[PDB]
Amino acid sequence: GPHSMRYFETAVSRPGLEEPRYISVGYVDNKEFVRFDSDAENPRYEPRAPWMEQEGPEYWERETQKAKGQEQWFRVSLRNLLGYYNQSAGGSHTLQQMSGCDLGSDWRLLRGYLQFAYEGRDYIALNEDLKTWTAADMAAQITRRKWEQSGAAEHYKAYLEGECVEWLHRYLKNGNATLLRTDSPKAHVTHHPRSKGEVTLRCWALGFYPADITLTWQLNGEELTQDMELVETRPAGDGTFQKWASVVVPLGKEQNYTCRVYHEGLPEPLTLRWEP
Amino acid sequence: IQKTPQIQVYSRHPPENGKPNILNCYVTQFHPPHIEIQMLKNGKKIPKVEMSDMSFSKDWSFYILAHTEFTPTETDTYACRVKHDSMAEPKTVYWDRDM
Amino acid sequence: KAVYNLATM
Repeated sequence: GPHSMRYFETAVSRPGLEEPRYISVGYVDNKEFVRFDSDAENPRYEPRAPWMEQEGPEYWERETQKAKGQEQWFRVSLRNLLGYYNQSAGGSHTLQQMSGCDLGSDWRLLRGYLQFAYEGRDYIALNEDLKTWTAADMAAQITRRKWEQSGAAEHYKAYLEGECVEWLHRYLKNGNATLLRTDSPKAHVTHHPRSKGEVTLRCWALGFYPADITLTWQLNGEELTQDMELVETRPAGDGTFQKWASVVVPLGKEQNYTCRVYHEGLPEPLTLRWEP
Repeated sequence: IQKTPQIQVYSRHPPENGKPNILNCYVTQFHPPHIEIQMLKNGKKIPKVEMSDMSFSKDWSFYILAHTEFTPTETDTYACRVKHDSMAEPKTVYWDRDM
Repeated sequence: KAVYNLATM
């Protein structure tokens, strides 16, 4: 199917110390594969997945240099932004950048991303045409004009269309049996007696990958949306995910209600109920 | 703009007593990213709390996954405790195997 | 492989 590479970068100011903390995490298909943390004793991009382990020292030094330069770039931009927003001295401030590429199921570039948040709020984003910028506010307009002048979008487009795609291809092959594989949800229902004449059908999806999933509860045939409790899809820690969906039900009416699980790994949607 | 962490505490594997497992505390939707996460058993720090890398979602919300090795019992409490500048004081969530 | 920025903010 389709695939994606994302680098998520964060620089955070804090009252007190000369230089802010810079972190970069790389994901192939929303599975962590590299990390850089300026706090670590020996700051460097490190492998966060076994298949990435077979890149050589030159790979690691070149990517590290990019992180070190990014650190400098975020440091300067943090200060530039202080002035743009007429923020005084100190405060805690944050700058986020997301970037990368989506491929289709044919492995060709579907969409490129290059975008920034200041203080958790959209600042500037490279448009989908990969040539023009959307600027969230007047401050961002300054940046936009600046980057229009320097032709920075051309730089970004070249990375997005070229390097990003070309190396995502290399990673998809190298870690073949992890990224291009799916793990389907193991599904089951636990039962929890409640107040008067009310039990609680919780329906579990465990151990799936990727993270996108959907759970519904049905009675007689009409999907139940209200009355129902959902939890946010959560990492199990081992590369997989969990979710559950629960509902209110009277005693006796267990074999009426049915949970459905919708996941890419399934040959088809999944149906189930309480099993005494 | 300050945003409060939401916390889920939950086990990697279906919990059986006396059987090695991993306990997770997944904290999301906080800002700024600066945060503290303790994992607890009967009110004491559990030793080897691995922390994941400060990441964030495509909507800019941060997330992080703390975890630690443990053997679930019926006889102890298990908890996760988070300190963050959005809250005037720490917040704790107890493990519930049913959740 | 990672992007890198050029012109600052």
